[PDB]
Amino acid sequence: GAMAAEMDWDKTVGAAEDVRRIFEHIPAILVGLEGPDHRFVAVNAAYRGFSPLLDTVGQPAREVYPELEGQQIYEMLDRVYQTGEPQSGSEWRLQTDYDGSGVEERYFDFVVTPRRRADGSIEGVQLIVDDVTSRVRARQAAEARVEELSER
Amino acid sequence: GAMAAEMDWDKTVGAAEDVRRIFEHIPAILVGLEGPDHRFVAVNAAYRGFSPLLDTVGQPAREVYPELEGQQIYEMLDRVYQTGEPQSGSEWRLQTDYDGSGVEERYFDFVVTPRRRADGSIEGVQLIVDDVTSRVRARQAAEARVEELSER
Ligand SMILES: CCCCCCCCCCCCCCCC(=O)O
Ligand SMILES: CCCCCCCCCCCCCCCC(=O)O
Repeated sequence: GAMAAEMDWDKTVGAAEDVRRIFEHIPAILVGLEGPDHRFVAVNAAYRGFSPLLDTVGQPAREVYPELEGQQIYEMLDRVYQTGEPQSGSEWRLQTDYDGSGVEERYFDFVVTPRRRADGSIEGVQLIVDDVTSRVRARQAAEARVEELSER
Repeated sequence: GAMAAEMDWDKTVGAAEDVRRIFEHIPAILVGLEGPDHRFVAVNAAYRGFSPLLDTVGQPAREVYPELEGQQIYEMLDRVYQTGEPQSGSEWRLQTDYDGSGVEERYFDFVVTPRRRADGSIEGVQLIVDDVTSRVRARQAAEARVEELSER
């Protein structure tokens, strides 16, 4: 059959206002960024609940979490934006100020992909993030316990 | 300070067209459902790629995956929609036809939450889903391997 005509977004994805309300309430940290400076363009309630430091969308990510410039993150995002090669991480240990209580260590699982405009050029990136800090800490505590029982 | 006025969605979440584009391309299976019949209202490329059986949004989920009526799923969704109590699952083993190749077993991690309208009443639910079938099968194969090495 002939190649499919342009996507009918309303039918295939959902109406824009509905999709925004659902995105806002998806029970996972979701983030969309745009342009070569990785400006926040979409963030949901989960994101803002875990990291309430972001005011309105629009800022380059580096201005919100500058310490991550020492931890490969913006170099990584650049690569995705430039080459289109997606990336993921399992339990990446990162240190920055997430909620205004001070710099701290958190662990993250994530997947990041590029986003293309109609002509095929990359306009930004988006990610799912899982804050696994408490789960890593629980695993560590459980290991400490079995270590202690086995030693005594 | 006074209570905050109504959310400025454009500034807090993102512009509706932008947010829909980002939702569509989030590297995770995302699904929003509306009303007491759990009608699909938002689905992304990841969802449609893993389960290409859905045509346009709008159908009750039960019509697409009817077998799951034998596997607690619609009773679970009803509970979330009725009571507002969110639910999650780790490696739930479910059998239905996901891609038109026939009924098969898949394993899922998920989180499902309700979605409220302005007056506080629940208008639907939404979920993140992680298809963990291949990871469960890999774990099983690795266990079978250590079992066999230890037995010989
Ligand atoms: C924030 C820049 C995007 C880079 C994505 C790499 C994955 C690490 C996520 C760290 C960003 C801040 C974490 C936000 C939510 C949280 O602390 O759980
Ligand atoms: C399909 C709507 C019901 C949602 C209820 C529980 C979510 C876990 C079960 C997901 C079943 C559909 C899976 C589609 C994507 C895939 O097969 O990876």
